[PDB]
Amino acid sequence: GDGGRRKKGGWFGKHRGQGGSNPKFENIAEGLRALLARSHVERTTDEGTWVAGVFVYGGSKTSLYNLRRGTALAIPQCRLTPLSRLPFGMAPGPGPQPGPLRESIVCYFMVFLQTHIFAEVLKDAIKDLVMTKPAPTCNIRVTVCSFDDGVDLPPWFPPMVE
Amino acid sequence: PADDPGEGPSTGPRGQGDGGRRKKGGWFGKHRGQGGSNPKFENIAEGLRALLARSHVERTTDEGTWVAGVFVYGGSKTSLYNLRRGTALAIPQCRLTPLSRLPFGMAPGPGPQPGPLRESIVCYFMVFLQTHIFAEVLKDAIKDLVMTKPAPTCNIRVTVCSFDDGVDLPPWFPPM
Amino acid sequence: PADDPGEGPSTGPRGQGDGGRRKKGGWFGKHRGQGGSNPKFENIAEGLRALLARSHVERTTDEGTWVAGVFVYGGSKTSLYNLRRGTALAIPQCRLTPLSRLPFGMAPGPGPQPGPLRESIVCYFMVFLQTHIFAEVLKDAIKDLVMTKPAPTCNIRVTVCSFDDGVDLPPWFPPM
Amino acid sequence: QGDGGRRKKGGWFGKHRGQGGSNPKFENIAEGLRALLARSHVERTTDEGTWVAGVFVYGGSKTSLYNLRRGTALAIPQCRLTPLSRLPFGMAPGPGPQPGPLRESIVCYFMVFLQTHIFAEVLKDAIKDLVMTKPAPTCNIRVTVCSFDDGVDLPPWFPPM
DNA sequence: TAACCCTAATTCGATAGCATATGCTTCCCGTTGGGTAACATATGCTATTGAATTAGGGT
DNA sequence: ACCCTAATTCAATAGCATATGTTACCCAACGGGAAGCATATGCTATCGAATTAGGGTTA
Repeated sequence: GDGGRRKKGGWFGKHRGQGGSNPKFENIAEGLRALLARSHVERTTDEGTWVAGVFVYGGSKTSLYNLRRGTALAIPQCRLTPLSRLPFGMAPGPGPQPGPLRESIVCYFMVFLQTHIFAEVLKDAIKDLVMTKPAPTCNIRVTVCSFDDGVDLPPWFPPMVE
Repeated sequence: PADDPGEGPSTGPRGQGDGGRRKKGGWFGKHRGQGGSNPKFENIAEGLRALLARSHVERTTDEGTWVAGVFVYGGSKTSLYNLRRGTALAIPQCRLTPLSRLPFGMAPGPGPQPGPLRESIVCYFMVFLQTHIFAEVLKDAIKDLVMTKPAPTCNIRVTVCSFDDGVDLPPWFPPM
Repeated sequence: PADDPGEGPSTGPRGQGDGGRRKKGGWFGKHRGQGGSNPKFENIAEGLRALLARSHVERTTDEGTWVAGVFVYGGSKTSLYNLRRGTALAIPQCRLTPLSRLPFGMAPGPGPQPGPLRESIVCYFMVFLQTHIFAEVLKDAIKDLVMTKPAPTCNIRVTVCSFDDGVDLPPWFPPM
Repeated sequence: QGDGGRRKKGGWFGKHRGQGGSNPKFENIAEGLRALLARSHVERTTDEGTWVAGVFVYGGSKTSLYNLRRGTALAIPQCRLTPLSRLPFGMAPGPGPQPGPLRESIVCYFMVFLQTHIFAEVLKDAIKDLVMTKPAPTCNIRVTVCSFDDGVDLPPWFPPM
């Protein structure tokens, strides 16, 4: 089972985005934190503009979700996107090409970082931990997404809670 | 005859019939990644391709690698979805992703910032483009059309995306 | 009511409408050069203003010479008149010539060429501006706007006009 | 009485816009314009068949403007003429607010479409000389060369029948 | 001797009627678009969990 | 030399939730049409009043 070793699931609240540090995610975050410690760089820009992004992709949803949870704990000064699936690539050699809407089962998640320098550092760290993983986690891949305009993440989220 | 056609022992807007039998969810067969070219979508596609014609550019790359892309965001889920469908019809040589929600941006001022895992209601959409030059042209066309369109559509914002090593989309398999 | 005057006129839901009465016909209190803001023209003006906003430029000059000009020809008289009225609302610092008819162009082949006095049905209106800088932006806005329009509006063609001497419009001293 | 007791044209002549004949008076005006334009010989319309040049005319009086237009047509059939129209009002002088863009004016105007800018300039100079020599409101007539960067595409269609 | 009439010629105004176009206004009806009830289709979140794999490690 | 025994780390593994895909209709806005009205050209005629000389005095 799960929560009770017998329930094997249920409604535990924790709505999408309500992630919490757990031994597994904390360990992943700890490893990523050590890799981030490798390079000393700022995370929050003065203008606080998310002009850089860490596009994680490939691997497996189980590996990606754990990496995403760990990345959040490892980097409090950043933003993460819910796992999404890449669209189909191209038909091999000759044959009918897939439609633009056509998407593959491959999952992915991009990490919004206001600074490009730290975005590069995070991408390197993610690769290091992903490579270290001997499980089907090394399959995970990441690419830098440089937003020239700079993705305008909603700079709200006030102390709305009473 | 989903409650709509004239007369009939049902419908509603035209003819007799109390109705109640209208757009009843039952799965339209088409799965995620495959959708029909709706007249509105192709109509939007016509405007997009018209603005694309304003700046004729290559629509594909010899490598075929989607190393370039564009980021669509803001506006509204319905508007973003309609734009995505129209973009697919207007730009056949592109790869589109299902609409997703952006994370919450930095909290205003020194106020406690949102966790690096929060999910803002803002929805975003990605367009993979092998040709970077076409990416800016497409974004400019989207901006011009969105600007000419009403405020809700005008709310939609688009910015070109650059992948450092590109995105290795999985090789598509032609169905048996 | 005022919008629907008559039991069965061409005004209103047309309920119990035998035909039409005091609907669109009638002599309004208006004259050439005398016009009022119209929501249709207002919406057109709003789009033009947004396109002009893309490149904010000088719209008036110290000399105020109407050396700058534009040639809005083609499309349909209805579309041309609507665009002209909207341009007036969008651009206060401008002068709109009454809609006129272009003459026929060279007759293709050796076919008898049309006379200079010969005038084609094609209608066109010219806009006077104090600075050409705004003229080009205005023309670009009009062209971009008509392109989005699937109506004959897209058929309308606009080319900036240049007056070396600069048309000397009569000073508006008459009022008071 | 269209010639006779009153001897003053009255009724429907059966003529239509563009049906301008070689009126001897207009032909004399055309003769003057012809002599003036004859001084500077230049192709009126090139093989491109593109009306990129224009000869905006205005000022003076509708009678003077129409007479000049009729003469211009007889003098130059290659060019294309436009029906007389009313210019819009100009900037309001003094602190008084300027008039609306729609606001027009009594001043009438007509532009001469030409494929050659050089000939368009020659036509302006010739018209100006004729306007100057005529001390009537014809002298009040004002003319300017309205060049078209793109080149107005006057419907290049053969007049059928 | 030039400077006068004068007195009609003159030629462009300044008139004389028709019947296309235009300008402002008004109803309107396609028209484009967002938007929403309803199957299927994705992941967030927790938790076990089990397992193939990574060793273990001194007998 | 390899035997249980960790073990382990994270995928997988459920039940919850939520968020998106692909389509049917409803109501949305907006701009080209249209109709009637002064409103004004084209063309041509004829016709007016300055011109525009014509000329013939006289000294």
